[PDB]
Amino acid sequence: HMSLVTTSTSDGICTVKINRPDKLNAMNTDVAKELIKTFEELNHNDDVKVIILTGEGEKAFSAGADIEYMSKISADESVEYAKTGQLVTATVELVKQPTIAAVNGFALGGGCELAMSCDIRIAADTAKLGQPEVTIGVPPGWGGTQRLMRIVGIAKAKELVYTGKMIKAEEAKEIGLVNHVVPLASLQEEALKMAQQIAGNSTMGVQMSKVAINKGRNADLDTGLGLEILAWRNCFTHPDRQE
Amino acid sequence: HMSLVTTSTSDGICTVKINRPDKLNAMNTDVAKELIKTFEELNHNDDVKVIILTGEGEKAFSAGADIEYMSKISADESVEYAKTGQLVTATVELVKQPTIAAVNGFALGGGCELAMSCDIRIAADTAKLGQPEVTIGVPPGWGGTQRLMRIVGIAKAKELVYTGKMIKAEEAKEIGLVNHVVPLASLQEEALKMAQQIAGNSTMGVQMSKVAINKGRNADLDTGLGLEILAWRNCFTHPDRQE
Amino acid sequence: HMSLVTTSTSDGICTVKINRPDKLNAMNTDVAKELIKTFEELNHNDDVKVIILTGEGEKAFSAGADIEYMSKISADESVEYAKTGQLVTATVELVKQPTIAAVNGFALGGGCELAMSCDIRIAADTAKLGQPEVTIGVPPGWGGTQRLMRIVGIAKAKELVYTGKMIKAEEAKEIGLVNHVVPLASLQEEALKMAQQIAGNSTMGVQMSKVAINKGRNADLDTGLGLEILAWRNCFTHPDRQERMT
Repeated sequence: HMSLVTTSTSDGICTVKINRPDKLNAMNTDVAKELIKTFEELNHNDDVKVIILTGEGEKAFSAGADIEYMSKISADESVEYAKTGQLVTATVELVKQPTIAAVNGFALGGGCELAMSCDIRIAADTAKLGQPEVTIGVPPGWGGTQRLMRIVGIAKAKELVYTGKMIKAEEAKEIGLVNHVVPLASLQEEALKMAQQIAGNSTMGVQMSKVAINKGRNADLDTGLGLEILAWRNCFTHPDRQE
Repeated sequence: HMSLVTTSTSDGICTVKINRPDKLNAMNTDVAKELIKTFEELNHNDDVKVIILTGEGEKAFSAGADIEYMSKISADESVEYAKTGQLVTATVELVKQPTIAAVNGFALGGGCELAMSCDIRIAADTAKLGQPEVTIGVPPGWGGTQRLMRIVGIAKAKELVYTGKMIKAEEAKEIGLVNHVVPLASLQEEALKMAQQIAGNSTMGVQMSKVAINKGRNADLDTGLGLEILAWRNCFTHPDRQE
Repeated sequence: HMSLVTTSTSDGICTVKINRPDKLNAMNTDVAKELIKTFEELNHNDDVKVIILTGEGEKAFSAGADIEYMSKISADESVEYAKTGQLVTATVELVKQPTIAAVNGFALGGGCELAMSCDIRIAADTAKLGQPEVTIGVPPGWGGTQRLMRIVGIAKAKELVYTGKMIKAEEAKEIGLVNHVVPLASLQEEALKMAQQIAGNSTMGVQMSKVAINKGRNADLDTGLGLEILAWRNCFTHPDRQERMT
């Protein structure tokens, strides 16, 4: 259902690949439940420095809009349907090590919506991003009603959700949907390139900033400063700074 | 000072025009209270499903910045002038149906503040968006110091208001003040074409998204995730989910 | 360790110049306290209208990330350094007068946080805008974590903080954390030209926009309209409402 490998200098980089290329890397309850335990529910081990995640099959990231169609059931279970979706993204969002997202082609419905849970998005030149959902009859509910608001601003947020169309990776880069663009033949080398750069830094300095940056976004500027200092001193209790 | 037309497919486009081609469709007390009558005090007819708006004459969308000032008396009377403008912008922002700001040229001051209340804004190559205000001697009162900050971000509203310049179309899309700078003239030919795509999808997938997106524009992410679930579940108890 | 040099049309334009070229205008506690105890007087001097803060010549703003690095106290006075660091970056932001940073070259570390605290920041293509804090263990303590996020976006704020790379300031214009671009002869012309573009407007209009922009961003829109209307009114009891609408 999935695959993962760990490899770097001193074994500090690991990748997670969604293994369903026969079904356009679609995500269901079975796959989404395994990804929750893959990241170990907000705390990984000691070995890894920074994680990478992407889709296997070279075609799409997770095109859960053309093949993923099963909701003909009672609306009561939609609460649990749109709660394991939030569970995986939040686990992706607040996992202890940073993750660099690597969009490989199409990402629609929830696959793109899962991509918004990460830190850095390295894009393939053949990507086709969007939030279709609405054309079926249901809005996004896997977390995306407040991600596009937080990444690309609100001006571009109300566009891709109301329409459900698709825009090019270049346009996605223009609005900030994907941070950087690399060619499709230079993805599984440049995705690590950022990670092979990210790993040779302080082991605690990176993840301490993650807490100080993923907790002040909900609060204001003033309260975040008090939150910021608690993580600033948390570094000074660890000898990575001293050497 | 208004007109209603519905010439379109799906019988649901209700673009609103300001019938003052002799004063650049400026804004005052007279027109402002009539906009509520058009938008029917946070309600609208069922037949209309999506909406756009523009300025009549293809010369100015709304130029209520410097040609139509009337505040030189009773600083205690200029609390209703802002509150009326607050009411008109809040009404247009949270309409039942989505909007498209089709700027046909000028949009400044209280006029651009009307364009800034839209969700999707498609611009014109001859646009002259800007917030002089401070040159007049006023700090923007109809959401100019809030709407502009939450749209183009915090770093590009501190120059538009401090200097009070008229930026052109090319530097308006450059930051996110307007989603698209598509033709000034095909704004009618393309926004209805854009709208017919918006209305080509399920309606409850559109307006229930508007409730979730608009409310969570300043709340925390987890609470915003609380907002979406009910709206997500609202789209599960309607005939617009199965068929 | 600095100079005022204030001139304009009916002189009201301030260009405060940090003076320490020997160590690339290093950002230590003395200069982290020198700028507070003059901008307060600048906060208390109503004649001056526009403020500019920068270096003095042609090299760089401030390299307080890898030049001066004093981290040895037993974690107890590091909180004071954070409290001192936060305070120095909270007075420039909330000073009475508009701040045009007009960054000049290397802004990494203390200079970068200080630059982003300003309202309007010009940036070069030769200028360096990046945070190398993480590579030496510490996060950006003076507000790097939550000032980078709000300005450009959380998606791009993490990348510069995590990698700790020195992106060329030309990318920063496309990135979005800086304002304008023009070739390197004279920052003293265009930065101070736009200062006249500010000095030529109402003195209290920007401030009632400044103390309404800096507050309504945090809370929800309905609360933000509070300061929004309580600041629009204040520019009306003042005579400047009835002298420029003529």
